[PDB]
Amino acid sequence: MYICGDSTECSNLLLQYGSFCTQLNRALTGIAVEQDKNTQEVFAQVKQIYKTPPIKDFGGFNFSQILPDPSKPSKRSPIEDLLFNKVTLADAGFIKQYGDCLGDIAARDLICAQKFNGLTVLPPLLTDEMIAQYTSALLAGTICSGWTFGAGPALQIPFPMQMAYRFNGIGVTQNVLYENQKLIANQFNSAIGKIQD
Amino acid sequence: FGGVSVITPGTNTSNQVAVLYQDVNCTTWRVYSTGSNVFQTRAGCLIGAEHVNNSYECDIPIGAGICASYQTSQSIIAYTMSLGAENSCAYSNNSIAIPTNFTISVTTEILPVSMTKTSVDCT
Amino acid sequence: GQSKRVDFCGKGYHLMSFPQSAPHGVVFLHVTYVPAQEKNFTTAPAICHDGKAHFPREGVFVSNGTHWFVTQRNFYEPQIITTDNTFVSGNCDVVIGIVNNTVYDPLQPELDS
Amino acid sequence: GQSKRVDFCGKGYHLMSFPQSAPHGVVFLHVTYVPAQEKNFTTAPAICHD
Amino acid sequence: SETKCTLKSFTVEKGIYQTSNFRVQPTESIVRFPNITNLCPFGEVFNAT
Ligand SMILES: *[C@@H]1O[C@H](CO)[C@@H](O[C@@H]2O[C@H](CO)[C@@H](O)[C@H](O)[C@H]2NC(C)=O)[C@H](O)[C@H]1NC(C)=O
Ligand SMILES: *[C@@H]1O[C@H](CO)[C@@H](O[C@@H]2O[C@H](CO)[C@@H](O)[C@H](O)[C@H]2NC(C)=O)[C@H](O)[C@H]1NC(C)=O
Ligand SMILES: *[C@@H]1O[C@H](CO)[C@@H](O[C@@H]2O[C@H](CO)[C@@H](O)[C@H](O)[C@H]2NC(C)=O)[C@H](O)[C@H]1NC(C)=O
Ligand SMILES: *[C@@H]1O[C@H](CO)[C@@H](O)[C@H](O)[C@H]1NC(C)=O
Ligand SMILES: *[C@@H]1O[C@H](CO)[C@@H](O)[C@H](O)[C@H]1NC(C)=O
Ligand SMILES: *[C@@H]1O[C@H](CO)[C@@H](O)[C@H](O)[C@H]1NC(C)=O
Repeated sequence: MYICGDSTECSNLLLQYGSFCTQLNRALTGIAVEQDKNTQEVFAQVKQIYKTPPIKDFGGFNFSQILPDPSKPSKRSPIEDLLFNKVTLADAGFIKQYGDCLGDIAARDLICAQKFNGLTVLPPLLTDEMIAQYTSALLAGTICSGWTFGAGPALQIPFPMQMAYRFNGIGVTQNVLYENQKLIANQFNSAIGKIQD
Repeated sequence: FGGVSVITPGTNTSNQVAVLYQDVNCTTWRVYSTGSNVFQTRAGCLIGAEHVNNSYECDIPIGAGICASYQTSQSIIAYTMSLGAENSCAYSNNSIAIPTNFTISVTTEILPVSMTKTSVDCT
Repeated sequence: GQSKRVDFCGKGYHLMSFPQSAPHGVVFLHVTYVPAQEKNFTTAPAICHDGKAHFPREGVFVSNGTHWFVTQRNFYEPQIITTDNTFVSGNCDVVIGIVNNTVYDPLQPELDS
Repeated sequence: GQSKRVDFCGKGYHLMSFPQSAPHGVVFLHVTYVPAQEKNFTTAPAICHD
Repeated sequence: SETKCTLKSFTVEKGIYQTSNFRVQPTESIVRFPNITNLCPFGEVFNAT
């Protein structure tokens, strides 16, 4: 398509070195495969899907900007919804019909120009909804059981004790956390709000 | 205008194939044939596969959440892939789970270290 | 060595590894510790003894149907809560969720005998 | 987990992290502990008792 | 000398260099044509009435 454009005489000449085209596509196919693989290695680490908990009092710790918003058509957290709105993609969806490119000629749409010359963009295996589900499972896991869900079975723990362990882990004795629990929870909640802004 | 790919069970098993038309909506379709078994997805119009409402693990990926496999009187089927096992926990502010026993597990990790060394005489 | 990087040297807690030769590469056998059977216990952040607040030194306060014990975090082996298993910081009016229990004192019986 | 690698999971002492989805990538929210007000004290390596 | 020419140098440092390939030369030639004794009909083609 790119080289000959349906010209028969060109196509017949192109065949003189057709092993070249096959090689170019082996290389591009290998790239496409890796892109789906990369996505799974980063997100699909835990195949146990934990559900987002009802929001309970976690000890003053507010996770509403990181957990999924159930009221939306796409259950993205408030932060995720912002991240998705800010990055702009070349087009919407992977279906472009012949009749759309034939009708909208005056439009000079770059996507149609690419397709008519043999350049095709393929869809991801994991959809944005699927990625959001992996993210939600990891957050649900962390809040409910800390790091234990990574190590093996998940073992439930009160959120504030999870934090106590995390403080001992940095060299600060846990009595500091409990004595200052309200302060720590408030600073945490404030910091998350600042990030979305 | 393009958009064609073929989903194949091995040819040492069967010669049934499904054909995906990436730029066809199917809802005179710019397809080679129909013959029923027409399923529309975000990745294109898939002709020659039965849609199944059960989720399974992915075998041959198609795209946009859809995978296919050859299953029983065997034919090509398509389905939305499973993302993992459903699991659960019960967050509570006054209880903890503590291990009482353990197991020893040994796993294997495989990594390449080197490739073939070559030399070429251009003349 | 013994790595503490999560899932770096296999899933679970890493204990040790053994390499094996392979053509064009290396295969690692990673030995890890994995928690198995587990039980659900009631818990608390602190013990209130004589009005002072006691925290575990190396463990968690765990309760069965009638009694409080202190256990190591990764293995259920109950110990009596004593003054040698805890440290004291502050008092019972600060910690949210402070249960009251006896913090056994190993010296008093010797002073009495 | 809880990494001890310096500045790997953000500046300060790492406590925990939360991933967020993004198109073509991942965004991490890293929660760290940072020392704040401080005081100057006299010090010594050891105490001589008896 | 082959190494020196490849590297464009009159000095070669320590190490292993690949140096072309082992080659041999032909020693004689062979010509094999069908044993045809007739001359082509040049007269008939070019000297026709
Ligand atoms: C977690 O924080 C959010 C703010 O980020 C709280 O939501 C706000 O609640 C007030 C009072 O009802 C409303 O006037 C605001 O409009 C809400 N803001 C948003 C963005 O929804 C939320 O209630 C807090 N959660 C908990 C459990 O305390
Ligand atoms: C330690 O730092 C925190 C701030 O991170 C201080 O808390 C603030 O104190 C002022 C003055 O009383 C209040 O107006 C603010 O509302 C408090 N902030 C929060 C988030 O609660 C705290 O007083 C400092 N403390 C010491 C050395 O004890
Ligand atoms: C909680 O643990 C304690 C200590 O093991 C159990 O109490 C003991 O039970 C045995 C009989 O099995 C008696 O001989 C001991 O004298 C008891 N100890 C004390 C201090 O009374 C207790 O039964 C366990 N609680 C529950 C609900 O299982
Ligand atoms: C196909 O066209 C219908 C309208 O008839 C539309 O609702 C649907 O989303 C289109 N399919 C895809 C995969 O975009
Ligand atoms: C847990 O929450 C309940 C309210 O749902 C409250 O009555 C109870 O005292 C809390 N316990 C702890 C340890 O915080
Ligand atoms: C044509 O005929 C002449 C005699 O008239 C002769 O000399 C000549 O060689 C002939 N040509 C060929 C190609 O035989």
